[PDB]
Amino acid sequence: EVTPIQQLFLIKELKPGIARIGVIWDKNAANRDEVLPQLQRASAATGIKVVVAEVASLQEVAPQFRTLLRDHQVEALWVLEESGLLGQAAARSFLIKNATQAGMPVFAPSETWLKEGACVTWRKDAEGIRLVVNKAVAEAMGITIPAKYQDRTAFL
Repeated sequence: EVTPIQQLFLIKELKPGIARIGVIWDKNAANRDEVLPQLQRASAATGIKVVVAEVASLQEVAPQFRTLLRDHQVEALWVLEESGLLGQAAARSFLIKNATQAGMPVFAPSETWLKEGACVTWRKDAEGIRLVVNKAVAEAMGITIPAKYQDRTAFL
């Protein structure tokens, strides 16, 4: 319900100064032909370079994440859905840990990720976007809340 471009405009204010972000995308997720071109338009619009690494299985997760970190030097990890591989505990745990140990915040699709270490997720209420924040991790990672959302932010 929060579109990819709305999400990346939020990320721009949550981690101000970010210039490069990494997306881990499940090759078996629905809507690749919509989402993936939308990420590239979101990148041009926001000024944040978006690099996508696609994965189909758990053995692809670690090599693809290392490509995002060493070949592209991304500053955050962004996960857009969790219907399949990215809803498994092993993949979730691996991505949060290796992101955090690289100094990268994780922007995540559900509160399950927050319960395990991810920083921010989002929902769309009748009064628009509302943020859900892992207070402990977000304070350590220097996450900042845009003024418009100060009153629309819940802590886990």
